[PDB]
Amino acid sequence: ELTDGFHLVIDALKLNGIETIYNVPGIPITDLGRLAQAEGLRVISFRHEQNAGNAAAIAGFLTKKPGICLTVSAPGFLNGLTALANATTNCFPMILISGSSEREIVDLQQGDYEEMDQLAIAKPLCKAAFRVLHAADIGIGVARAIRAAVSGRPGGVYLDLPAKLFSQVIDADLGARSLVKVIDAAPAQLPAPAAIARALDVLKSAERPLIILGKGAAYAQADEAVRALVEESGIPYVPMSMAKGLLPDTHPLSAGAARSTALKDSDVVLLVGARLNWLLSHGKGKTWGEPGSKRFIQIDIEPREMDSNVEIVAPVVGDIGSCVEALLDGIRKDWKGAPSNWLETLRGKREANIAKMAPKLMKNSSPMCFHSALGALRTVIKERPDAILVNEGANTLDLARGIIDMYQPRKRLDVGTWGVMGIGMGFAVAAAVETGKPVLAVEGDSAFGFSGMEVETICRYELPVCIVIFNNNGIYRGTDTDPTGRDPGTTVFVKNSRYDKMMEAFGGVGVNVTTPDELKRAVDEAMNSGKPTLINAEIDPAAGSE
Amino acid sequence: ELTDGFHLVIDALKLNGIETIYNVPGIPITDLGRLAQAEGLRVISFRHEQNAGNAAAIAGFLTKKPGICLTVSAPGFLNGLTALANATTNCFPMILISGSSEREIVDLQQGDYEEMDQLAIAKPLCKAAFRVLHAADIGIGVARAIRAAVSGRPGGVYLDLPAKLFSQVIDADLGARSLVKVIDAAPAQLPAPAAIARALDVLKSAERPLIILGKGAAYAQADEAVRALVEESGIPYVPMSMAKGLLPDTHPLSAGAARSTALKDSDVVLLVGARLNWLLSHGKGKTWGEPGSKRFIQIDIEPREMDSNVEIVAPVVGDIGSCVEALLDGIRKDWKGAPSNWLETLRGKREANIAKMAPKLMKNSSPMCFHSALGALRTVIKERPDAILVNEGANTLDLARGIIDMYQPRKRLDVGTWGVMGIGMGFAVAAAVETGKPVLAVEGDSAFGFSGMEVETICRYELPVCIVIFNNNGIYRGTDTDPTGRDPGTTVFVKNSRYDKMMEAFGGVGVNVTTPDELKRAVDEAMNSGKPTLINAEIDPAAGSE
Amino acid sequence: ELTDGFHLVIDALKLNGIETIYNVPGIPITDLGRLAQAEGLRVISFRHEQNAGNAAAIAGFLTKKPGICLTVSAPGFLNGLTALANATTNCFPMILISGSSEREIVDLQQGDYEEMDQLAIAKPLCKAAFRVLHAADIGIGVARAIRAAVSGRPGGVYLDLPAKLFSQVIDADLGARSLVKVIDAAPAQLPAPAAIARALDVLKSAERPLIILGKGAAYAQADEAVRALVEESGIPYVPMSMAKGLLPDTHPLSAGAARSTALKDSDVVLLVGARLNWLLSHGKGKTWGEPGSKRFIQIDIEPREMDSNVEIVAPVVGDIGSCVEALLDGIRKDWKGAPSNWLETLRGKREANIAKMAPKLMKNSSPMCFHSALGALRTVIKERPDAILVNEGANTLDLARGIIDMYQPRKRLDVGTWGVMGIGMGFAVAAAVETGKPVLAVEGDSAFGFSGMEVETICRYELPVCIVIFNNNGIYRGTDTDPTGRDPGTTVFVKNSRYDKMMEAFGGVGVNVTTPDELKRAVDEAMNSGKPTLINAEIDPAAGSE
Ligand SMILES: Nc1ncnc2c1ncn2[C@@H]1O[C@H](COP(=O)(O)OP(=O)(O)O)[C@@H](O)[C@H]1O
Ligand SMILES: Nc1ncnc2c1ncn2[C@@H]1O[C@H](COP(=O)(O)OP(=O)(O)O)[C@@H](O)[C@H]1O
Ligand SMILES: Nc1ncnc2c1ncn2[C@@H]1O[C@H](COP(=O)(O)OP(=O)(O)O)[C@@H](O)[C@H]1O
Ligand SMILES: Cc1ncc(C[n+]2csc(CCOP(=O)(O)OP(=O)(O)O)c2C)c(N)n1
Ligand SMILES: Cc1ncc(C[n+]2csc(CCOP(=O)(O)OP(=O)(O)O)c2C)c(N)n1
Ligand SMILES: Cc1ncc(C[n+]2csc(CCOP(=O)(O)OP(=O)(O)O)c2C)c(N)n1
Ligand SMILES: [Mg+2]
Ligand SMILES: [Mg+2]
Ligand SMILES: [Mg+2]
Repeated sequence: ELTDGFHLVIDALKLNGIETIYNVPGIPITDLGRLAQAEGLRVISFRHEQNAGNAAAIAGFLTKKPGICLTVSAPGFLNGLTALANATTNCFPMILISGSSEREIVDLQQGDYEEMDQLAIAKPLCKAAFRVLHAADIGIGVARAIRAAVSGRPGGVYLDLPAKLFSQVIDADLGARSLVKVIDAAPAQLPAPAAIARALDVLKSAERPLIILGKGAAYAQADEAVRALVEESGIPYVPMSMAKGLLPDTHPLSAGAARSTALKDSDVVLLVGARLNWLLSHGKGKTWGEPGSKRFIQIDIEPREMDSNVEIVAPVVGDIGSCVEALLDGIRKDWKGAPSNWLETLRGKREANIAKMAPKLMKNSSPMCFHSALGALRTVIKERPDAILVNEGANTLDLARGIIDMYQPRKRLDVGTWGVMGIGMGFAVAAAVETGKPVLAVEGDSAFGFSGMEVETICRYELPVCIVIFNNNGIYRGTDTDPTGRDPGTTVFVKNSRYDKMMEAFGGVGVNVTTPDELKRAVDEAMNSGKPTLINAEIDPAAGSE
Repeated sequence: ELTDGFHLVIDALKLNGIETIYNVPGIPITDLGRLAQAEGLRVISFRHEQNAGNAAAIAGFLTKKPGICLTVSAPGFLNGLTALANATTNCFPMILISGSSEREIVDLQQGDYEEMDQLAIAKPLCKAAFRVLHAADIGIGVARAIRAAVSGRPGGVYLDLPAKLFSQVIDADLGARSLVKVIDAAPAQLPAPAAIARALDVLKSAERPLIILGKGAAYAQADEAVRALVEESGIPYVPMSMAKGLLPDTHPLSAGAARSTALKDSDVVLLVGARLNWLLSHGKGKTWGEPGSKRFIQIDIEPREMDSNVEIVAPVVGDIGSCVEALLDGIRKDWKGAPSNWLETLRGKREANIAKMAPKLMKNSSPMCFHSALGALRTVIKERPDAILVNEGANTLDLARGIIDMYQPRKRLDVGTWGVMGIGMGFAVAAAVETGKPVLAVEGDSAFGFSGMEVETICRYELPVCIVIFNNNGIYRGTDTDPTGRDPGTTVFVKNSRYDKMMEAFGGVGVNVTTPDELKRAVDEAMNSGKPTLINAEIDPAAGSE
Repeated sequence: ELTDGFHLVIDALKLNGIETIYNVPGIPITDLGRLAQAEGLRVISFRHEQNAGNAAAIAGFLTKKPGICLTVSAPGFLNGLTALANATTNCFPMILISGSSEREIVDLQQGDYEEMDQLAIAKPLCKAAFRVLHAADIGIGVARAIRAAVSGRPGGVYLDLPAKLFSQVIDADLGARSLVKVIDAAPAQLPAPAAIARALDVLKSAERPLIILGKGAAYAQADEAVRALVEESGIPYVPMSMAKGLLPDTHPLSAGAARSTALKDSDVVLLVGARLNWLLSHGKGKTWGEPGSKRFIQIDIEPREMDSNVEIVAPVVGDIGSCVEALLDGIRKDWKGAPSNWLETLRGKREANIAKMAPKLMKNSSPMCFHSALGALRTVIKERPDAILVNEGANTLDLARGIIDMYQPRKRLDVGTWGVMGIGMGFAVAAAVETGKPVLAVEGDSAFGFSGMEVETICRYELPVCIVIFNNNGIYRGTDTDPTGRDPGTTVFVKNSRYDKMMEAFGGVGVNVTTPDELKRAVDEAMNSGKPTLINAEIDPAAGSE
């Protein structure tokens, strides 16, 4: 009996638990995707590889298994590579699998069809990259790519399959023996007791301790241990954007609504899978109070992240589950409690800030402003705490992050570390496919334009996605003009563009709403029915910042 | 009070325990090296940066602290980068620090003095690379370089210091607060009990178990735990080249002299800091018996090393110290012992091969052969078990590895994973500088030519190095000729070259020997006196392999 | 009849005029070098690939045909790559040919012998790179490499030959038809008449015109046209270092001895194969007088060199031969003459500077200084105007460049654009091999250490090289000390090292000299006899600058 490279690739993926392939067909991988579908894998075909890649990336975040993006050679590979780079930047496990052309023609730069040394091009832009020349090495190649994607700091891996590989024929028994079911692809890594003891001694010296939960903490799926660490220590916490919901955002220990005071006045800060990068002002400047006022404890699987920005006095290296559980054990044995004055200081700021926002969510101005629209969507998420929220834009992003409380972990998927516009539709597809939950995508109209053709994809697979476009006719605002009076302003779109009518062009439901009540009712009907829906919400073009 | 970039660099290195800088002076780092020496660091200046880089590399292997190599820009940086890449390949911790030119001129490719984007050029060839533009970030830049060099799988890191950096002046108190004394640069990483349990179950099922000790196990400096694992399990072991001496090479559990049988007939193999790369035939082929006859347990800090070549049924990820002690604990609690007939099989094969070799060591040919010369040096090392052996060549390498038993760990420094000719004199310098031990460098005459100029360096610092050149007039052999009769053959050197005269050029002792007894007496005199010595040993040009 | 990869490689090289291979043997190219020698090519084997690479680089400068450097994989390839990058920086045609390992193992990063994707690693560091997978494409691969090396701006090209290539067998007639004898490898490129007209108009407007001859003009081998352009226009000229001797350095139109005045006070400058890089202060600052005082005409084959640093009002793009001849034809038809007052100004400045230098050449100090030693060697070169001068160091370089007049083109080979220490012995080998001329290598003692082992290569091939080491015991000077009193100073060597004894080690002539008369006598004897000779010249350790 004989097998070929086509079947070995699919067999290796199936053996290792891959159930979905995100892709765009074409030479030389169309028949690979057809075979994947015939062998029971779900194959999702997109309108652009970048969106297939974004889907695979967030599938990795949601599941701790590498999402698979399959593309053609050079131009399609480059489209996927952009998403793979973003996956690496965000620590999402993902494998970009791409066909490539004739090795000897490419090696001589003779102008092959879609010629590119895709292995060499990918390496500066992703965590690891491999190329498989022989059918008998497909099993090990897939194993190397899975291990690179999910171990250590997870990230994007490139796997290059030359067209010639797929049609190679080898003995079927030799083939099956060549496959590898990876054992312990993402091993636990436990910290040394001395590192835990040092972290505990710093934490116990704190007068104003603070926990910061990053999306690495959400990714780790150690929800019970993270919640117990916060609740049994009594230490207030601030969630980063995609750690919202790991503990309910309304939790009594959250200082999220008092973030400025917590960051400025704390003295010991425990970072749980959160980098001191631009989102935390690099641990420097007035955001963190006076220089010398902060000691940092940091839990991270990547030892090289310690001392990346400022001195880390108590580095704790290992997987978050192991590290949090070791810390929690120590707190259970010896911990005085968190200082009461500090908690009361933060509770007062939290209540004052919430009270200041509260009237803004109720103001019923016409045109609808960002606050009143998002006040309605806040209620949707409270009523549907298992729904997934996709969110991108500028005002649409920053205001939604502050106003919409999340209640369950890994339900908020947004622009991430690189602040990428364009993840929305790819993320919505993967969220619906991987979780089976309803998806609410809250999109700026500029952000939506980077991936908006994928609404046809959403319709084609009848995915339960409700898209809300905050249509303010522009980037940030819709009011800029050309001072020469000849063209539109550089930051505007066609006024009152009807994105809902675009959705209807592919058979989805389109709604045009102009009030918070209309928005609420339309979202409710979409999420109750599961029908692909796009709601075009008129937002005041002068509202928001900038 | 004010400080400057010059002083901040030296302060940051001193703060983190750097005591030695290997370098070659020149613009823009001559004054940096002078200040290091003025501030009490030992500064070793070489004749070529590649040798200064090799010294730093093996200094990292010997100490588990990054060896520091300091170079000028573009051409000197490239010389050091070749050694940094070799350090990375061998998992040796090392920091290449280079000056670079004017950022704005290099960025526009205008033809600066020694113009090169050294940061961009280094990244494909080493583990990590950083460039420091502002004096206040020197402390963090040094901290990042240190952590990347020694954590995880150790390797070579590039630290780029533009010439303008050194002259920047900042407040001395701000300068001091910006320095970082790295906490736990190389953290312990402990494996999960489930992974150890899996490995123990495989090991207990073995009828013919084998331990392979790689140079990762030697580097880890967990000597007592590694020896206890071998001795208390009773499992025979094979040491890779630079793991020789971790346990005495004459240890009764060593199957090193029955290596071929041990690899072929074992059923369970425990790899301890050793890769299934070309040195172990990729775990494939006749070296390892019949396909499917082997189950591998592998201990390694790098999770991505698992399944690199063949399926690893029991991966154990962590630092070697933590993992071998966890295994040892499990063996102590439940171990039936290694099967006796397996040890008997290997012991018989070991004694038979040692006997086959014994007559070759005493046969006193004329001219001297490799075996009889190396028989004298075997005795030297047996009599001086704390001396360091540097070794490179072809016959001179492979025959010395088999004939010269090592008795203490980390005393054998050789060509390593890339089989590099050229590490000899650099390794000898760092060995002598770092340890204070006598050094015996056993060098092929071709191998020696790659770094031979550094005998002046050895003389200049009065280092206790005894160099033995196995002078067979060529690469592998001295007999090849030009079939056209016009030139020397491509693989020979000047016949009867007297490298001892080259040593005397720099005030060292130079000796010419023709017999094993003359060799033994000359080596004894050199190593007793500690004077820099080069012994030119006349070896039969027709002796050896090839 | 059948042929193989080994033979096709040698056949392709022979077909295109390759007569010499510089190399270091080893797997997988030892048998390739043997076959080359058996088929009549001269094969020069070095002690380190970087020196073989330097030889190939200057062979390209000397001959306008790519020098061939042949190396093993990863570590030897990296050594050669450093010289290939330097060739690219200096615009020297060169091909680095390296063996590489098993493509499928390297592509999976499984740890092949000397594993490296050398194609991908080479590309950021040279002009072009190709890899040849199939024997039938060897002919085209060699054609591609030759064309890339010598066309456009010449430079270094990497040609990768996997080990499996050499033993492929194909039909001998197919093999013969697959070979390519390159037609017009370095085509002439003629400038548009309108660019020449523009340049002539600027030149005719000049009150103080100046020609600058760079080593591109020397490389071009348009000697008669360049000399005619200078002599028939009557415009004074300044030669860059390796354009010295294109016209005799004593030529009445040379302003080389009045360089500062020529650059500062000229108004129109004609660059002929010379970049406004660091060697010409980027066309900025006080070197060039007041801002706005200069108009540049530039002749270069590389259109992208125009406006690299400052605005070029008359760019002329093409090969120097064609462009100089087109300028010359314009001058012959209509030219008023260079203003004779400007020539008078430069003549007076030249005569004053030479008179200020004359006493220092005759000052018979003890110990010998740089000036009195170089005064002797100035006379040597005057008496031997066909000899080749290799020169490197700091004081030994800068003072020799000023003091030693060259009389014939392409006789001065030095550190070049990157200021590399280490080109000396490789350049000397290639000069002697390619030209058959006597070679005088004037070497700093620090500079010599970077390639000094190759004196054995010089002896092995009995090359007419006379090496003079300016032994001042250190870098720039020999007087620096360790302020802690523990070690030698960072910039010194063993005091009164006898490098001449190192030459005796390999059967060459060693001489120690202390006065200019002893030096002159020793050089005369060495260059008269053609015997490989190294003269150790004692230089005052406090003389010179820096
Ligand atoms: N399973 C894990 N265990 C430990 N650390 C992890 C794990 N997964 C990701 N990380 C770390 O979590 C961090 C996430 O940082 P960031 O992406 O900056 O989160 P946010 O943007 O929420 O701050 C990264 O440093 C990554 O190494
Ligand atoms: N402290 C350590 N703990 C665990 N593994 C280590 C440690 N230091 C190095 N290693 C691993 O040891 C291995 C060395 O393998 P190799 O260099 O191939 O040794 P040899 O050449 O002797 O087989 C590498 O896989 C490296 O990741
Ligand atoms: N045959 C040629 N015809 C025209 N320009 C050439 C030719 N060969 C080299 N060049 C140019 O000559 C210049 C040499 O510049 P440089 O190397 O800076 O010379 P120097 O260092 O003497 O100034 C380069 O710009 C290169 O493109
Ligand atoms: C790929 C990419 N391109 C451009 C940007 C810059 N950018 C930041 S926010 C934004 C759009 C903001 O407008 P919108 O989504 O309509 O949100 P609004 O503020 O109007 O609610 C853009 C284009 C980006 N982050 N990513
Ligand atoms: C940098 C580098 N260049 C070339 C080689 C190829 N090579 C392998 S062994 C060797 C020298 C073997 O000759 P020698 O050192 O004299 O040992 P012998 O067998 O003669 O005792 C060389 C050049 C290499 N491994 N590394
Ligand atoms: C590869 C490389 N490394 C380092 C340097 C820095 N450098 C510039 S000149 C010089 C040596 C100067 O000393 P020497 O050759 O003895 O000449 P001297 O002034 O003493 O005559 C060095 C090492 C360089 N140019 N290239
Ligand atoms: Mg908008
Ligand atoms: Mg030899
Ligand atoms: Mg000197």
